[PDB]
Amino acid sequence: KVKRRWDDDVVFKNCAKGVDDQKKDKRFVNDTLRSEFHKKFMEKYIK
Amino acid sequence: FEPLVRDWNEFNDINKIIIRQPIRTEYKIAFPYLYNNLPHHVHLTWYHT
Amino acid sequence: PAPHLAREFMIKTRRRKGL
Amino acid sequence: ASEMAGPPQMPNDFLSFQDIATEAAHPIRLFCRYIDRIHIFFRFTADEARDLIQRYLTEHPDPNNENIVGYNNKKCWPRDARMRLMKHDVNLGRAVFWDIKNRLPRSVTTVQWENSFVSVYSKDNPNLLFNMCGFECRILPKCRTSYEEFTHKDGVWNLQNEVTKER
Amino acid sequence: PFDHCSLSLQPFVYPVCTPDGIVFDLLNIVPWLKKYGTNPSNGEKLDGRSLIKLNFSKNSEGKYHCPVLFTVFTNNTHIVAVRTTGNVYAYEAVEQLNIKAKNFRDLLTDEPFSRQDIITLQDPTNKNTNAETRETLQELYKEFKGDEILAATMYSTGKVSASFTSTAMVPETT
Amino acid sequence: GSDQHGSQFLITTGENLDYLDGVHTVFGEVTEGMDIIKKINETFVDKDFVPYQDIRINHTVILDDPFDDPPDLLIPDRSPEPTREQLDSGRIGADEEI
Amino acid sequence: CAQQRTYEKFFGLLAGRFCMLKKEYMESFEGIFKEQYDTIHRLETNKLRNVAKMFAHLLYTDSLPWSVLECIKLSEETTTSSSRIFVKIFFQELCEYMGLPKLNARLKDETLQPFFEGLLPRDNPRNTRFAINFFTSIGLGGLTDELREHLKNTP
Amino acid sequence: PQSDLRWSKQTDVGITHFRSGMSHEEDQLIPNLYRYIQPWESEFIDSQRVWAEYA
Amino acid sequence: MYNGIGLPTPRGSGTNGYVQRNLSLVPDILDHERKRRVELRCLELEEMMEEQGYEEQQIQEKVATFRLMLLE
Amino acid sequence: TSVIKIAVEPVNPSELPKMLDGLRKVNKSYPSLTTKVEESGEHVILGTGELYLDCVMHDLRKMYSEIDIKVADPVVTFCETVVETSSLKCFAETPNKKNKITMIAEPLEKGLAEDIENEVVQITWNRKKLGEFFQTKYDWDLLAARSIWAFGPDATGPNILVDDTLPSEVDKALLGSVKDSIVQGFQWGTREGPLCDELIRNVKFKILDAVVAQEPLHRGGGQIIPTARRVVYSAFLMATPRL
Repeated sequence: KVKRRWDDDVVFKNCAKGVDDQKKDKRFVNDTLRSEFHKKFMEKYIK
Repeated sequence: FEPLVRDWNEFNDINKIIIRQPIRTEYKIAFPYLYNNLPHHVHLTWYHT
Repeated sequence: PAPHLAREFMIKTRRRKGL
Repeated sequence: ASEMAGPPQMPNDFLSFQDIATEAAHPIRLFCRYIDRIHIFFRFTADEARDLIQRYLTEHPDPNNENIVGYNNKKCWPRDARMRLMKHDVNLGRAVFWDIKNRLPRSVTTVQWENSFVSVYSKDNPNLLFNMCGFECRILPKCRTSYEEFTHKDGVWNLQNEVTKER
Repeated sequence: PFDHCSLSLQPFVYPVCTPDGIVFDLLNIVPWLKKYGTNPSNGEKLDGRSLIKLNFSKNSEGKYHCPVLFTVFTNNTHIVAVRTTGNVYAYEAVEQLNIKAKNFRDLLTDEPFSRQDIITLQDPTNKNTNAETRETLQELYKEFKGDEILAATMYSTGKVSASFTSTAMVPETT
Repeated sequence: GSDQHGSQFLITTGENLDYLDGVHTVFGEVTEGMDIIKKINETFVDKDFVPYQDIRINHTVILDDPFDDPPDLLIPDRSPEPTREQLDSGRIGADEEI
Repeated sequence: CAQQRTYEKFFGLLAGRFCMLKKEYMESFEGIFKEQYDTIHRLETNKLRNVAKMFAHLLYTDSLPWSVLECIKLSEETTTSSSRIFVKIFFQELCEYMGLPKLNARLKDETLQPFFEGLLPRDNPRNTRFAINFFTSIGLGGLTDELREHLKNTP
Repeated sequence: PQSDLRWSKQTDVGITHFRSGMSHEEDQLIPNLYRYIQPWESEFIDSQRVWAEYA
Repeated sequence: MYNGIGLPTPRGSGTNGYVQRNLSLVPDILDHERKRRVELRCLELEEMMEEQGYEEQQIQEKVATFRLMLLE
Repeated sequence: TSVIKIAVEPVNPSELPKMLDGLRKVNKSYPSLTTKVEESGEHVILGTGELYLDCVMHDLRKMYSEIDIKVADPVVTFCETVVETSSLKCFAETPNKKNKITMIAEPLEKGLAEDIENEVVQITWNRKKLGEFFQTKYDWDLLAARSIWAFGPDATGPNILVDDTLPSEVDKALLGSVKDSIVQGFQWGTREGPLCDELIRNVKFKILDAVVAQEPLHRGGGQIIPTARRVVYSAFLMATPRL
């Protein structure tokens, strides 16, 4: 029996090859609500 | 008194030590620099009167 | 205890140094 | 998923399979999903592990041995009981995570290395640590590095092998 | 450690050291040079014929010792290598047996050696998923054509003030 | 198994089958009948991967042979006709409209 | 501990620690096992279960010496059914605690067979049949068939 | 229970000393909730046997 | 002795921080040296010969028998 | 006798060269405080007493260099020896299989090693004076005195390399060729220790079989010393290590 290797069957594969730790959080936006320190604060503290 | 100021080490590896007599605070105060790292604001008192 | 002081002595001394 | 849930005329129970062939026919041996928390248990052979790590490195190459840095363990057990980050181990941990996080489109849900936790058991790590409903557990078998065993304060469940009935 | 590769940082069953001093496991260093001719020890590309082989001895235990002294070579012992002979004898061995005397010959055989042919190699003192989807996307890219309603429907003026005291707008800054 | 090939052969409904490189002996490529291959792709199989409904190898014609026949090679004149053991599938023969 | 909700090795471990801290409780526990073998019928099945598990914890921690088995005569007419259930739970605790192999090994070593004789009958064949049938019952076929092997060879 | 900070973060050393809990007026021996609750691992064995024999 | 036990300061801890110690705490070998027997057998013989005459022929006489008569 | 062992490290490895400057300055300002950069990569100090090492580190951290530095616990420097004679032989032959060396080991008596330490037995004498000394005091053999080649570790080392195998011994061409390298390898093994890399003491090694390659040329000359120290180890480790 030739087989199919385990995890080959699954419906999806690499979702984003390019993304390799680029800085969305390490650019300085001078906006109070849309800055990436605020995005971190909000997602840590609200649920 | 209230404490003055407030991860891994190798010399503290428990496979490399020999505890024949266990260190105590009397020793750590008798020899401040031999028996203590970062001994700061320390007086070295000794007397063989 | 005394039967093993040199046994340990070797193990720990090489463990630091002798490998 | 259909091997785990068993044939519709004869479902299985929580973590059972039908025979041993089907159970050992795949790396994913157990799977529980609390409301949106995911606990998976894989068991790899030497070559499954080697190929997984190959295809991991091919895409996310770590020539500078910096895989060891991100790895997060449990600083609540002593270092005698935490996880030991050898190259093969942390690379398997990351390959497994990289392979699971690829099955999930990013528009649906995702999975983050910062909130997750992977723990390998090998010939270097005898402890398997995990973290379930509210508990922080660590399994240590008797065959592996327990020359010394006690039976002591109750914090220690003594798991038992229900075929041979020996701890 | 001692006898593991460096780019893999894993063990090397057959070693080929670098002319600089580390272990470049030839089986994958040839893949590294046949896919990107550079070196991992130094990101600069280095020529081929420099990767000579090495001889790590072995005892009744098989450990990669030094043959001359019978000294087990681990991450503490100082290891020198002799290039031209193909043999590696312990650095202390070679030193006190040739850097006392003036017989600058080999360390395993009867062969001479060059006064710079010994280099320190180790020294701690230094979507086709189903027919439903295929036929779906076929019929979609076939029968599907551009849209109408939401196609259309997607001092100063005030867009600045609006978009600033309302997050539910696209930010203009002018 | 054991690098040994007989007459068992596979034909590829997908791409990038790297796990076979070094296991299975690449020797050909089909340029006609891949529509048939997409059909064979689309048939409904048991969890055996075995179709419910039959697909059969009805004839074979040598469009080009440069290999000489070994002497012993008894090539037969006509089809030895399909007997019951080979024909009755225990399954659905392609003829029966469902 | 005997009056506890259920067995928890707390009380075992505690009195055993006292035994570890001096001999008074070691010989005291010699008599303590003796006395629960004397008055073991006196409880219900619940209490007897925690009792057996108690002495079992003692044993595989070796706080009691495997010697005490002398007071265990495995004849039918000497064995109260209460004793039978007691030693049932007891040896199940021993094997499922220690693993079966070294249980067989220690239950084999001859230096303790003087005590063990009352448990493993070769001398009297009637209680041989009976007691080996009881080791069958609790399912330690190893011990069972080894000694009824010897009794096979005997006549 | 307190144990030797250094090797406590290293290798599970044991229990040498006993710091004190809250301060009670004398000896006074105040009981504990933990001793009136029953551990899990023992409930799970009870329930095993209890429902087995009810079946 | 604050031997690394206790609190830094029992101030905001709800205890007096008092500490105590857990009271319930407890084959050439013979041939190689045969030539060493043969060794002083030649040495002291020519010595006990030179003690009684050192012409080196009277002593080479004494040694040769001490060598041959022994090695037989 | 300096006997106390103290390993030292900076907290951040970055300032290790400054820590090295400090260890220089203490080594120069102190008579017998002896520092070594040990093969494990470490910096060990060998010293006399508690007060000694205390004021050592007092000055080290106070004046010479002001980094923060970690300090291990005190231990000893060790010694190695035997209890009884090497009952059999393992004999080493050069890499190029040219020289077979059979030697064994045994214990000396303490007194004579003491004299070796006393400079009382200074072999700067002639072998004649060696013999007077030895046979006079401790019933040594005169031929044993003839057989004593050297002393091992250094100028005063309590062990002795002896050569006693008469008919092959009178091969003074090839042996009197090889004595130099022989002594190099002997003192090598004695200093570097067979077990734990600390000094051996008060032990007797005896060469009983020297099968020398004829013309023991640079082949011998070079590949002879590790062979010799392996003979030393074979004797010692074979039949009776001790600490």
